[PDB]
Amino acid sequence: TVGIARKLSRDKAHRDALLKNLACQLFQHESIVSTHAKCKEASRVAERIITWTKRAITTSNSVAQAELKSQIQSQLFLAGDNRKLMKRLFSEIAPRYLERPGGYTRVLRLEPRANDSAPQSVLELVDSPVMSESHTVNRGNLKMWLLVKSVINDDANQLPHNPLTLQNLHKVAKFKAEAQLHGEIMLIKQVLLKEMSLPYDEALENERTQALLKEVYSSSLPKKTKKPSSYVMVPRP
Amino acid sequence: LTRPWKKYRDGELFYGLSKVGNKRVPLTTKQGNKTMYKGTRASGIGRHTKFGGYVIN
Amino acid sequence: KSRGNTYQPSTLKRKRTFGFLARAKSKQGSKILKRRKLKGRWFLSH
Amino acid sequence: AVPKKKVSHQKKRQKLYGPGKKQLKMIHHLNKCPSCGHYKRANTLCMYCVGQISHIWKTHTAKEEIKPRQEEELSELDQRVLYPGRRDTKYTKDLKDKDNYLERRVRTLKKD
Amino acid sequence: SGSYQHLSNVGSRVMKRLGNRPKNFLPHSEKFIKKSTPEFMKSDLKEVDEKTSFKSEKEWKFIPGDRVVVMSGASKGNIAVIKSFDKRTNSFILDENG
Amino acid sequence: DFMSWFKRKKQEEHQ
Amino acid sequence: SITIENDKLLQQHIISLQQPEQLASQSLLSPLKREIYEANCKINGGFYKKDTIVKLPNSSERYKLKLTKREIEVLEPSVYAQSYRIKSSMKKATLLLRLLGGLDVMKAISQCHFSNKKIAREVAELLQKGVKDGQKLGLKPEDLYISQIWTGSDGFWRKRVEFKARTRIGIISHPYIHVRCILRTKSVTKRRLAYEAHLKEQKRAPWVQLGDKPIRGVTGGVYKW
RNA sequence: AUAUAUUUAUUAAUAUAUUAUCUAUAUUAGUUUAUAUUUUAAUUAUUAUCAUAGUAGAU
RNA sequence: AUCAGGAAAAUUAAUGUAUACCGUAAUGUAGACCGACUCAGGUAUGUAAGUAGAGAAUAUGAAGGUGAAUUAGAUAAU
RNA sequence: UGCUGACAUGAGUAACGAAAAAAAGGUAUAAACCUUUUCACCUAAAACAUAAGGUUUAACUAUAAAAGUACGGCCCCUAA
RNA sequence: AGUAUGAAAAUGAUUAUUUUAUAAGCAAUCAUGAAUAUAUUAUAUUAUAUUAAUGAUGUACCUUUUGUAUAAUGGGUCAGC
Ligand SMILES: [Mg+2]
Ligand SMILES: [Mg+2]
Ligand SMILES: [Mg+2]
Ligand SMILES: [Mg+2]
Ligand SMILES: [Mg+2]
Ligand SMILES: [Mg+2]
Ligand SMILES: [Mg+2]
Ligand SMILES: [Mg+2]
Ligand SMILES: [Mg+2]
Ligand SMILES: [Mg+2]
Ligand SMILES: [Mg+2]
Ligand SMILES: [Mg+2]
Ligand SMILES: [Mg+2]
Ligand SMILES: [Mg+2]
Ligand SMILES: [Mg+2]
Ligand SMILES: [Mg+2]
Ligand SMILES: [Mg+2]
Ligand SMILES: [Mg+2]
Ligand SMILES: [Mg+2]
Ligand SMILES: [Mg+2]
Ligand SMILES: [Mg+2]
Ligand SMILES: [Mg+2]
Ligand SMILES: [Mg+2]
Ligand SMILES: [Mg+2]
Ligand SMILES: [Mg+2]
Ligand SMILES: [Mg+2]
Ligand SMILES: [Mg+2]
Ligand SMILES: [Mg+2]
Ligand SMILES: [Mg+2]
Ligand SMILES: [Mg+2]
Ligand SMILES: [Mg+2]
Ligand SMILES: [Mg+2]
Ligand SMILES: [Mg+2]
Ligand SMILES: [Mg+2]
Ligand SMILES: [Mg+2]
Repeated sequence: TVGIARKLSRDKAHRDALLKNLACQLFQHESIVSTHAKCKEASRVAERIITWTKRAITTSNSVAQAELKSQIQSQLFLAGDNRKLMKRLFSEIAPRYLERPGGYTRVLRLEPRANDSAPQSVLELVDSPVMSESHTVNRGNLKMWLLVKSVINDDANQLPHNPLTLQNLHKVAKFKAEAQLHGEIMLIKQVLLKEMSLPYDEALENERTQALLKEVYSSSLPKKTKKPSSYVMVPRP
Repeated sequence: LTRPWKKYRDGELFYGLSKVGNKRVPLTTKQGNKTMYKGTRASGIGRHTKFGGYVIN
Repeated sequence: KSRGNTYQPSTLKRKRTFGFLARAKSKQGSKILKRRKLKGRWFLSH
Repeated sequence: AVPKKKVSHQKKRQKLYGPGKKQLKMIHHLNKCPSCGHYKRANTLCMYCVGQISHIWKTHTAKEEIKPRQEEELSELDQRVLYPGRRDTKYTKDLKDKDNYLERRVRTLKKD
Repeated sequence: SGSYQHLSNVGSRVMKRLGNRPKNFLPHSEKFIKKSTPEFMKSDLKEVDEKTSFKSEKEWKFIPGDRVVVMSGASKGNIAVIKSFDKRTNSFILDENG
Repeated sequence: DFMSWFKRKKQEEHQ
Repeated sequence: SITIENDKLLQQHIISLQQPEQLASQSLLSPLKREIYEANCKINGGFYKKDTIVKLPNSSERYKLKLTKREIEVLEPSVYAQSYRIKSSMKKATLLLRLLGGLDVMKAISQCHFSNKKIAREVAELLQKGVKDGQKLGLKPEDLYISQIWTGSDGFWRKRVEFKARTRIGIISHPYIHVRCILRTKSVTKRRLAYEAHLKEQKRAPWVQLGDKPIRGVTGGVYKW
């Protein structure tokens, strides 16, 4: 009873219902904002649910599939705006992670709220679709939006991209294809540039994104040079 | 929060300005048991009936 | 039990016992009204 | 219990401002937001940029408002004869006056 | 300002007390009234009451529409026509030359 | 007063 | 259309009902004394010094200005900022005003931006207003620093009664304060202070091992050696 | 029953998707039910909340 | 059954009735009354879904109403 | 243990008074206000309809609508 | 509870000079170094003022008592009465 999870100053029933609701809302939307502790707990619950559904799709054992489906139902409030959440999970959310080994969510910190200085955070799902059936932006992928904004900023300032920016791009690209990542980056550039009131040149941005993704997906071991390494690794005498 | 622009206890009442005051002011139509009837000098027209009605003169 | 709630409002009794007529229709109440007038009070009775 | 003598200015000031745990700490852990060169907290996101992305999401996913046809095709004279004006009490007046009890967040400085 | 006060005469005692303030405490109310009005609204003269207001032509030594000379001021020596009375400070209001 | 001056100036302009 | 800022006559009316926007040296000195002081500061590197015969331009007369330290402090560039009626306590304001001791204004603004305390918003607004004020006065914001910052009760605190249990009583006061600041320049004040500290250091007497320590005590009217 | 697409010079079977398993009369005054009548107004698998953690056997 | 159970203002005929005045909001096991407080106290009536029961007990809760001038963490001794 | 007024110390301490709440949006303004959905709590009540009382506190100034048959008072009649 | 003025004290924050992190008690007096400030006869080997190096001495004040530092009474401070 001590050491398993945070109590959050709530009874067992109220804590469990709180986490159920947080997970259901994170699935219904794509990114939500709440206190850091609640974000972490809901992250645990949501990742466990996604793992169960992935298993339900992958296994061939009917008993296991049925029991896993029942458990997934057990950890949800299938009512109101979330009545078809089961279908949404098995059709859209679960397939996105058929090859990712965990880490389906992410918690990004935010400055505390002014009223009570309670730490805040964004709980978000990794690799969410950016376009809808009609090619318009959807909610979520705040990390991708911020990465593309950083890329635009560097391009406007005429400075090379930072190692951390490139590393984050590599992390996203690991589970995505060149062309689809290119298309997402182009749409995000279009929207962000229109918002920031900077000119959008389709050919120039095509070229810039192509160069960026070539660098991401290519292989080149020399990362400039490291320090002369004032310690030597000589063997024992 | 009764008023979203006052987050802390400062002395403002639920409603009004003062909870107390003079109670020796004259009464009016809205105050009193159901039996209380003060009137507005608007009907000296006719006669009440032995049953409860009213006949206009 | 708890105390403090000794005043139980009722306009009927308030007027019958502390009203203006309740004092103007007697020797003693008339004297109360006259004394309050002499002191210059604004409000003589309920 | 109860204090036995009034505490001196010396004692009160040294008790409050003396120890270093009671003193506010200079915030060293600030750095530059990659999306905009402004100040931000280390291992933290930038509120201007987060809010900008959220605003984009709002503008692109807002649900169309509901404007009933019978009302949107209603004349001004009929609107006046059916839905006349009214006087707002002090509570609702103050409630509507919103810029006197709600603060928007303040932009940080450009780190150079 | 929703009051209905313009339809009835209620609180006669209180209204009379406010309207018959003692003359020796008048500066107390004068201060708040002055400091609670804009510059383009206020005047540098003392408001008067009925018992001393000029109510007849003989009291009003001058009547609007007659030329007059102004002295003891910034416009000393200027000739102007009093455009109207004041009826609040027993004063005159001149034309643009005043 | 300022009220009267403003009113008569409006009327003068209209005339 | 026309706005308050656009209305030029209105701003001159405002500055007529208050004092002109100018520095202490320009507002408090006669023209000749101003010229002498400015020339002295220019020859001396940007700040006054006790004894320097100054040469006035386009004239052959020389001067030697003499001032008190109060004059020295008051004549150097500085900007004075005051806050409005803030709902807080002096004990609460001091917690942050002791952090914003002598920092550069930009650094202090950042600290107020990233502080957790409600007073920080108002203090940052005051500091930004002071930076704008110094820019109007002719000062570069990169040079300003917080020479002084303090808090004082704003007065007319409202008292209310608190009704404890068992007939017991208390009195609750709702305090309002104000925060005021004096910002100075690193190119005048700090350089002058460094000069003075250097002079004091050069004046400091050396330590002699067998020093001529005075023989303390009265003589007594007889030779003890 | 709605919405998009057809098997003839509203619309039948499909691809599905969304919503619902109601109401209303009689059985001597009123409330409940029960059954008739009216209507499309359903009977299997999982799940949850509340009852001291609702309860008992483990861990 | 005994505990032996209020007071008070009279019908047919013929004409007749243009129908005065006042209450009506909301609160009313309460932040809207009595308690020095937006106080776990005091405060009069009727209805108070269904299932289950002897029951107005107890469990649930269909409609309704509500979730509070303190919040977020942490959960040492006590 | 004088009276009144101002200001201190305790001290930025104790407390903030039975309580389930969470997202999205109004709003790149919100723990505290409003809306939607999820979750809970009272349910022979924390619901509905009233009496008494009261700084009209209400869905408000453009404001609480009576010939009577379930409309009370007023009026006739009387008890203490 | 008139108006105007208000460097009156108690009280709060900040700055400046000086002393203070191996020293113990009515917080003051005397003795005595040192730093700083002012000084239009500092001619100086000067004067004055501020300041817990260091040394010695020092058991708050009223009341009431034979007798009180008394752990006997009264006083949080200041302004007015
Ligand atoms: Mg807590
Ligand atoms: Mg669990
Ligand atoms: Mg009351
Ligand atoms: Mg009533
Ligand atoms: Mg009492
Ligand atoms: Mg009696
Ligand atoms: Mg004052
Ligand atoms: Mg209490
Ligand atoms: Mg106090
Ligand atoms: Mg329950
Ligand atoms: Mg339970
Ligand atoms: Mg009523
Ligand atoms: Mg009603
Ligand atoms: Mg009491
Ligand atoms: Mg209560
Ligand atoms: Mg029950
Ligand atoms: Mg319900
Ligand atoms: Mg209610
Ligand atoms: Mg509470
Ligand atoms: Mg605890
Ligand atoms: Mg303590
Ligand atoms: Mg403590
Ligand atoms: Mg506490
Ligand atoms: Mg919000
Ligand atoms: Mg019950
Ligand atoms: Mg029941
Ligand atoms: Mg009700
Ligand atoms: Mg009637
Ligand atoms: Mg030492
Ligand atoms: Mg000691
Ligand atoms: Mg004795
Ligand atoms: Mg002795
Ligand atoms: Mg002692
Ligand atoms: Mg004693
Ligand atoms: Mg004592």
